[PDB]
Amino acid sequence: CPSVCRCDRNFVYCNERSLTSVPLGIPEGVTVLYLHNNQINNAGFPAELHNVQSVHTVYLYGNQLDEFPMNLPKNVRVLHLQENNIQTISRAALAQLLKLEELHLDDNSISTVGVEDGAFREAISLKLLFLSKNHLSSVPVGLPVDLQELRVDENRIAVISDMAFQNLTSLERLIVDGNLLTNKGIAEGTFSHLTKLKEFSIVRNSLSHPPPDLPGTHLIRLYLQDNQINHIPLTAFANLRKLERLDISNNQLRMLTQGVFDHLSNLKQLTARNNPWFCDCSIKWVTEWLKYIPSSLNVRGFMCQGPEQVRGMAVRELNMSCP
Amino acid sequence: TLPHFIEEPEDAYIIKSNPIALRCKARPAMQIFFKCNGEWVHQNEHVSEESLDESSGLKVREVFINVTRQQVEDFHGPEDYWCQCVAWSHLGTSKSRKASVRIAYL
Repeated sequence: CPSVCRCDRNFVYCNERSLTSVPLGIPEGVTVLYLHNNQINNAGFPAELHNVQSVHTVYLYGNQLDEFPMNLPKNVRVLHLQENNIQTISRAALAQLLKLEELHLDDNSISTVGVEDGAFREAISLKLLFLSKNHLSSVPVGLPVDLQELRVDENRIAVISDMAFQNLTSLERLIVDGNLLTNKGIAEGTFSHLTKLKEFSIVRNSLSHPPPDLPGTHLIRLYLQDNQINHIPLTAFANLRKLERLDISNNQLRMLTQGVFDHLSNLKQLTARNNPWFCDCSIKWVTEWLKYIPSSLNVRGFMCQGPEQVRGMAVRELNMSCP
Repeated sequence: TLPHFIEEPEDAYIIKSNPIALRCKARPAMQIFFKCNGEWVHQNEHVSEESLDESSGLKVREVFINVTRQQVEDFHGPEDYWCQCVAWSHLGTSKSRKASVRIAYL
């Protein structure tokens, strides 16, 4: 055990000690390693730290790191690297942590150029990757096959390549919300091969319509909130039969095309709040759909914003003005 | 090379409700975005200026964002309302200082 750093019940507590580098005196049989809330630099990692095989959980949040740390313990499953100033992600550093299952790179200055081509792909055991609040311009191409959750929210992402989600059949959750993403930015059939995907979130983005060619093999939740969606195509919600929760709130939708929720048989909840719904003969089907829909479906937000004669009233409570 | 800031956002005070503006200028820069309270500001809220430097063939980018009295009083965080400017170059990124925005009564 180190001189300044304390250890209790096979847990190393180096946290809140203002350490410039990771200490040398790390015992052979330690469970969890705490090195958070310090001033540890990128060149403060000894080669002997990688030799320790007993450690599976390492905390390194709120440090002075600039790159992804090297010589980290070989058999680490969960790794926390949030609240620091990481900019560069190296292919060699992630090749060391072969048993890495969970990774947190939140609140950092990570960019597309900083991430080396196929750096994350090296981490073969990677199931959970949290790239929240970074300066990333696009989704990296070299991603792990065994990935189950990709949270790349609150970034500067505008484009998504067709090769970015290559071989990722095991991915269940994809959170790409709070980005500069557009429908032209996303490649044709980029999400199509995500068979095991259960949840999809793209809130606070600039999409003119929902992403085309989405798989409904295991998709349950679809979030299209706070977007610039003006229209929804007839084939968009089609082939998504297993969907339960849907959200189209806070968009620029004027009306909905007849037979859009026709294929959604397992639907349970729908939200369309804060949308400029123009109540005319275009929403006649919406009124009839809401009248015959079972109580199992929770539909909210269908209110008239125009014209003034219909304004304020709910679409479900309407009667028509036209044939 | 990485972007260097010519102008970093300054600490601003909202007096008599007039909405303040935060200024940011970096060279070389292809893209500049503001991040307020750990969240990226929408592109529509940014007023950008792209000019070719009279000195070198490098592109200079200047961006402004408006912060209202309502945005500050609606934000309920442990620390004061802050905005950071992030610049993008052909090879990397650079983050400016965190500029604080507080309401002040006369």
